[PDB]
Amino acid sequence: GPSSQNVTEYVVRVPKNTTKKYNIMAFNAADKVNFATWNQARLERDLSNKPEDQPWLLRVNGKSGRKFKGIKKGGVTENTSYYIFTQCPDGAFEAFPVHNWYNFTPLARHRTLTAEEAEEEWERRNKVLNHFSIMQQR
Amino acid sequence: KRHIDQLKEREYNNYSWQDLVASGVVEYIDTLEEETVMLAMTPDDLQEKEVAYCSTYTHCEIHPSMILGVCASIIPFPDHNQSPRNTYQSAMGKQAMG
Amino acid sequence: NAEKLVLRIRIMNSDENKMQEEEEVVDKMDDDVFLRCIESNMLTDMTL
Amino acid sequence: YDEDDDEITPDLWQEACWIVISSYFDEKGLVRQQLDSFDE
Amino acid sequence: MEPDGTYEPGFVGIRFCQECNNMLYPKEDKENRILLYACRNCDYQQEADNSCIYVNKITHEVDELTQIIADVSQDPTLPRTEDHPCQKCGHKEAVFFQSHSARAEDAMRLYYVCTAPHCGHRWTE
Ligand SMILES: [Zn+2]
Ligand SMILES: [Zn+2]
Repeated sequence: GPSSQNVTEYVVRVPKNTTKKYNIMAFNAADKVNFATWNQARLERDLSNKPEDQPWLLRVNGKSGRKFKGIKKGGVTENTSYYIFTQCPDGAFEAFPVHNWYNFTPLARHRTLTAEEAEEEWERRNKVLNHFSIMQQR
Repeated sequence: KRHIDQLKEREYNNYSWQDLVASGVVEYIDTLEEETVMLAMTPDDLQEKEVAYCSTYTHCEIHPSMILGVCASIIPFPDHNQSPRNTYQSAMGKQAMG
Repeated sequence: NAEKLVLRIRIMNSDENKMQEEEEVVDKMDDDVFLRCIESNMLTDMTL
Repeated sequence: YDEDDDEITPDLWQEACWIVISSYFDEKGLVRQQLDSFDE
Repeated sequence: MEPDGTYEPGFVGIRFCQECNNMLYPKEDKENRILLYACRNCDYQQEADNSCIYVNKITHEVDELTQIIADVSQDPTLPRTEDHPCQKCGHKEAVFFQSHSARAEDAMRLYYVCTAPHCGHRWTE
């Protein structure tokens, strides 16, 4: 096959400017997210920190259809820059700089265990024997 | 042996100990490195294969006397003498007038 | 004389009131944990 | 001499290390380390 | 049923919850008379693959023959043997040793690892 026979050559350019900053959006493979299920998404900087440093908040398929939090990596160009390489209709390659690395992770929906009303106290009494009933009493 | 002649050349011209360090025929060694190295007692005997229980030696001592301190270095053949007497000498050497 | 000495134990659930008789939303004792409490106690406490 | 092929003195003499030893003290010295802590 | 069999059931140390990667916990289905496994933080639950859910008192096996990559063989301070045939490769230079650990091994018996490329085998004689 061509993965074992084809031989090609393409030109590479590195434009000194772009119309938009380029970042990486990383997902855990273990989740195997079907991007087709993403009818829409919202993407906003996280509000716990109340900008460029702000973690991202991703809301897919509505406010609670799907939600992830993205946390910035420590470094991205501390020793080596990261580039995005894209194929163009002319076959030539175009390279784009990676501005930042954000780590995206999945987020459980509504559940809410306060752990402050009496649960901090209840733990002192805990014999490891019950856990469900407090969740109903709320 | 030619490197020794270089050391001899140093008395007049130059051939620094650092160059000997730069020569990399000798290296400076901590105890952590010692745990992994196969240290040799002497160049002569250990290079022998006739009775080579091991020949995986990696490094060798310059001279066993290098273990010794300022005081111990003074008394000859300390090993023919009882060991504490040397410590007493090491203290008493310090006690000597001079 | 067996292939190995094993001893298998059970709790004596005496048929009657030992069956959620008076609720007492406390869970008097879960089984799984109780096998461990006995075993914790079995090894550590008993001097044969 | 140096032909960069063989050691012409496999019996590199024990005393030569003293030439090596004097060269240690000639460069390094003795209490040099105490200065080094202070100097850095 | 005979004093010649063995007990290697292949115990299942853990299974993560697909909803949270947390550990699943045993439980009975007294209604269906079947063992089940559940996560606590979520409603995720799944049947059990075996009746055995616990094991105790350990270490009566040959640990030292395990947990030992043959890469030790690159250490020159570890003695080669003149004893040939890597239980695999028809070549000597087997590396040998005791257990050399905690049980430090009242077993002063030599254990052999060939250092010859293409085997990596750890045995003893
Ligand atoms: Zn779960
Ligand atoms: Zn082998």
